[PDB]
Amino acid sequence: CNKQNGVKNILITFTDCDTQEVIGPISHEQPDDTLPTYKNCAWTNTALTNGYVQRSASNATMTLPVVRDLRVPLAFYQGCAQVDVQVEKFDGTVMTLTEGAVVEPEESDGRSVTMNIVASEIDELLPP
Amino acid sequence: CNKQNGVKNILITFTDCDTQEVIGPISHEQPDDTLPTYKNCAWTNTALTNGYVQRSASNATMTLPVVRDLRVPLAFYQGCAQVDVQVEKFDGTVMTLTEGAVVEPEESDGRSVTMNIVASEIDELLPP
Amino acid sequence: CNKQNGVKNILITFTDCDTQEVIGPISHEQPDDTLPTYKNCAWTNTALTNGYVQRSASNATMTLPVVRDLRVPLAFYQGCAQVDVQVEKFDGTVMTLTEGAVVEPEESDGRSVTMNIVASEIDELLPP
Amino acid sequence: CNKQNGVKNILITFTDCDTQEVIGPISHEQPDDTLPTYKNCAWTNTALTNGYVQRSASNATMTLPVVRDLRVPLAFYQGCAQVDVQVEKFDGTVMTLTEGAVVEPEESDGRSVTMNIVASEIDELLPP
Amino acid sequence: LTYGNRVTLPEFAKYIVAPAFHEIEGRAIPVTGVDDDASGTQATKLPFVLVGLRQG
Amino acid sequence: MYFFSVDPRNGASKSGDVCGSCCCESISARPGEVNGVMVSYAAWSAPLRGHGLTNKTTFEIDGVSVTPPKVSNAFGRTKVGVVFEGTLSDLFPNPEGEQVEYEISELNGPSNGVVELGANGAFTYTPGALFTGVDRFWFSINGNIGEYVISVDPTTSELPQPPFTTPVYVPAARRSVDPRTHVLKFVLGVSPAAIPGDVYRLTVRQVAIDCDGNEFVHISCYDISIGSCG
Amino acid sequence: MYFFSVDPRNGAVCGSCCCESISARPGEVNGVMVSYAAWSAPLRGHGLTNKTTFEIDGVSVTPPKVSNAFGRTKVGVVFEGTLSDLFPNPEGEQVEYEISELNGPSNGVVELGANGAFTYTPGALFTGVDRFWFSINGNIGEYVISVDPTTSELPQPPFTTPVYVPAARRSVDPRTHVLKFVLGVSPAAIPGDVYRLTVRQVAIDCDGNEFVHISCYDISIGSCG
Amino acid sequence: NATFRDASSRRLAAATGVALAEFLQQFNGLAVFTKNTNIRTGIIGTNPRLMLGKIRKWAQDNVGTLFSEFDNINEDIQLLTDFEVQPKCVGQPGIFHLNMRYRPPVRGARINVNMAPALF
Amino acid sequence: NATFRDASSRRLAAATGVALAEFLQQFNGLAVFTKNTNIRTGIIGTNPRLMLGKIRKWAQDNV
Amino acid sequence: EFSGEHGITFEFVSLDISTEGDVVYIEFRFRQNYEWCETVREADTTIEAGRFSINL
Repeated sequence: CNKQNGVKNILITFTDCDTQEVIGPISHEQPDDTLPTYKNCAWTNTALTNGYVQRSASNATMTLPVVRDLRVPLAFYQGCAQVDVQVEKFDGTVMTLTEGAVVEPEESDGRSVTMNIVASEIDELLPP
Repeated sequence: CNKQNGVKNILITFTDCDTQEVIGPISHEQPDDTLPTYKNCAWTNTALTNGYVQRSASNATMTLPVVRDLRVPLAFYQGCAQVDVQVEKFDGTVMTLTEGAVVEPEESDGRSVTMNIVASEIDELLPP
Repeated sequence: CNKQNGVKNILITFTDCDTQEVIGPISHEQPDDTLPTYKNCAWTNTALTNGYVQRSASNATMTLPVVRDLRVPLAFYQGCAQVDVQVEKFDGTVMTLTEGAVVEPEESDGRSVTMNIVASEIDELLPP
Repeated sequence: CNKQNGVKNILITFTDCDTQEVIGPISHEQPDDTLPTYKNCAWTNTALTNGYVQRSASNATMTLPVVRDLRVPLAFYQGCAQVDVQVEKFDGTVMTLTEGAVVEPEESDGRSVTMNIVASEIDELLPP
Repeated sequence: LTYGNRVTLPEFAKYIVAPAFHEIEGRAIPVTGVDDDASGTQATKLPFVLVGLRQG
Repeated sequence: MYFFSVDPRNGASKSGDVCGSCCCESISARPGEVNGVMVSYAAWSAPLRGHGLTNKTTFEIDGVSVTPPKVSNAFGRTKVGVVFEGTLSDLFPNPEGEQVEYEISELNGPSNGVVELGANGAFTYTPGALFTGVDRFWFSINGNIGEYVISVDPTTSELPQPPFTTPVYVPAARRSVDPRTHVLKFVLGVSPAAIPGDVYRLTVRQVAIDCDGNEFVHISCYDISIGSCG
Repeated sequence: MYFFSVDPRNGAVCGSCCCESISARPGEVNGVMVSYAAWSAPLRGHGLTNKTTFEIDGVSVTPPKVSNAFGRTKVGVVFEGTLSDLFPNPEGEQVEYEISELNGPSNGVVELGANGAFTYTPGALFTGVDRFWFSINGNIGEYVISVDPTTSELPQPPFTTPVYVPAARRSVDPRTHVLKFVLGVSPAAIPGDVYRLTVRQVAIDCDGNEFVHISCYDISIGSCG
Repeated sequence: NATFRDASSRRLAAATGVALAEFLQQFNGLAVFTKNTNIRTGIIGTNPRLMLGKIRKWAQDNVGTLFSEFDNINEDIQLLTDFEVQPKCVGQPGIFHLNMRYRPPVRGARINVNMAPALF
Repeated sequence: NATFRDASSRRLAAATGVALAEFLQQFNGLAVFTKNTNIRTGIIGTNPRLMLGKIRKWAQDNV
Repeated sequence: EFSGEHGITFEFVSLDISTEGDVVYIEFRFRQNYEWCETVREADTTIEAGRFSINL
């Protein structure tokens, strides 16, 4: 309603990169109140001395917790399947990401996973 | 019934790597509200630069807290016997792990152990 | 007008999630003048700064006190069975809750229980 | 119908946990009008998000006030003696409990104690 | 007995009062009010017991 | 008994016009039944403050799915008191005479006489003594049902002709209209010769009247579905 | 006593086609009540009439093994008969006969001989019809005897059908719209058989016209209750 | 009448029909009070309003998968008892009328493209 | 009928008989109020209903 | 004894005695709690089964 912050839609598409089979795009639901976090600029900076800075190349990062869908195996969330993700917030913004790769897999219990997606670039759609 | 996140059955089968004796499959009970946690993907990932990733080989991990059964010696839980574990959740999922090995044992008090099991691969069943 | 507030009918259907047996729908009687309390919006809000708000996901809750029926076991009210409840006020309003689950059971003496039911969504009928 | 609420008989059996000597079953008398409380389900629930719920293991509890019997030491009520209790109401219900353990002792005055018994499971006998 | 969870006066007077004291020959009289009449309720020979509802 | 409430012909509609309407109300019928139908014009004639309805209703039976019958019908004649003989084999034009089983179902037998079926498509109808009129009976050749009418004169000359009752019909004069409550009653009789699965359409034209004697016409339709076991 | 309710014909247990269900044990004679109250009460009139019509059809019959036989003896005179030419005993089998005492004669006594012979002594001073039910090696049949009052003869009654409805035992209650009738099951009815009874009841309006209604019930001849 | 155009719509409509048919059968027996609308205490029973509530709840779960959105739920799903509609002379307990509003889930279709090239 | 088919079933029945016997042994030398069950304070007593209760408890435990 | 026989209990409230001439009045005042049961407990409106359906 032009104010309320939060996530509204989450779409995920799995492609297992051995058999080359695609699943989705399947929707998902947030497991708690926390929201996904982002980092779009693929150029991290490092503080030199006297006002300068070293500009190196890095990755577009994204941190996303979701409830595991009981028709997709857990391995596809643990990093054995390339993911294509899309998040849409209430305020109209959308963040799309293609050819993602789950890095640094974290131990999960089977119903709520936290994926650390790394991709070359994330796209916005700044609400009109 | 559907929508109940929790464990229902935990089967463990001990095999001594010294005398080749077998014990089990014995049922166990959760000591608290924490659930066993899982990781199926046997390939860890590392964040390289510019969207790439270094896919290396790794193991399938499992974290399982259980109440020690007063008939099986404590040593069998502290990493002195090969274990075959099998869990079932309430929503139908059942995860099987064979010929695992308890790695990095932790101190215990004699009534509730926390096993960090490592194995080659874990299979899921994905309730219909 | 606004016909006098109060409950007229309470229907409850018990379903055991172990033997898959069904009991009901059995009617019940209010033990006192307190009325069952409801909350339909499945999204809580949290107060941010400057008029904003963080809209996250949540449940639909229900508070219902009823006199135990001397044919249904007491455990079925303390959260050993999935409940399907239906209330109808005097002014025509009827609220339905399906496949709910009793959360955080409280001590009861054996003749008047107070169930804190949680469910995905409650439907309202809004008398004509 | 539903004959008057209230308790009729209370039986208690004490077994010292050191010398394994048994005393009882002795009867007792309510000190006031209040009644014992119960919780049978050995699985508490916790409110997750979006209607789901986490079903963990827990203990069946029972809170019961009685007048101290002047032939049993007060220590046997304060949690120094394993107890087996049975209650029978006017309407025909009976609640039995075996291998109970008085937990969280509360300071008493020597003539009226309130025992918080915890047991693995409490059994009913819903009246005819 | 009627009223499975209750006992109406007559039943009180004939089942609780009567099998008690044998010096009243079953003269446990159920009355409407205990003071409904003092000129009539003082003729039954001594001793005797009345039973009557005060207020519901 | 069927009870229908007519449309009001005023502004909005009624009865599932949500996504339109089959445009005809439905009437399930079973071959042989004779039921009663009531139509309430209270929704349409009450706002027309006047003298309600009149006894000027008119009906129309039209078949949208008939499945023409296999066995044809026949007509017989005889004098009073004298026994009638007849055949039942020339009424079934067939591609084969495989196992033709002439059968007279007792549920729809004669009304004022008795029938003795022969061995091969013959029958003897003995009309009741001291009786003269029309009498029918429904035969069943190899499942296919037809009727035979043997109307009997009192040996004067003859009765002219019975009208060979249709599969579905509305009797001539059994209708009525109550101007006090705006209800029209009429009976619906369906012959036992109706084929399950057929669909007919009955249209009703009913006229009301204002306080001065003028007319307000209204037209409705109903689809009669002939289903066995119903 | 069976109790059924009729559909009030509004298009408002279909089973297989429409017809209802009635279990039945061989030999019993039960009663059925059907309430037309739902169908005839809105048609305010003079209730039902006593013009019901019943019809029995078998959709599963299991043609009988043994056969029946007649008899036309006289009054007071003893009758002799055989029971060997009834069962065709196709495959070589013992012809062991039996006369069940539950379904014996009504005004006489039989004397089962050693080989399918029986001697029927009718009751003295009695003229009429009598039946009994034999069981030739498990399969049940009936034998009917007509004792004649020594003048000339007596007519031939019809061999009773497995499932039947008595001739005149039906009734209608116009004040409550209830039809009462009787269901008779022959002891020769083979378990597993299924018959169909169809009824055509006529109600009447205040002017003397008619309203027809047709229904069925499927009678399942089941053994052991 | 766009609704009955795709075969998908027809198959999904048959699916909803058979699903509702196999679902309603838990209202057999039951006992449905319709005069005092006050079920007693200790007797399995239901009231027409309660039944409508149940039906609505049901139709509010299969939405998106079988139905699509149910614009005005207050009107798309209606349950009228025999006595309600018919002025009470020809009324008989047991008869009910349910009417819903099928709306096939909207699917994808043509995507008109108007790419217009230019330089720089 | 397949209850007492396997010898194991028979042996188990024996093991349960002896256990049930040693259990019931506790119900010796005590009262059994069976008309006005209101077991007085400070007396070792029971009534048929409490017996049935304890029996069902033991049974449901050994399941 | 009666309460033990049927499970019905009363409350004692007060005891007053008072004499007059050659008679002593001993006055107990008891109070009895219960719940009143709906008696109507009649037959149900109908018996459900077969409904109807128009998923136009």
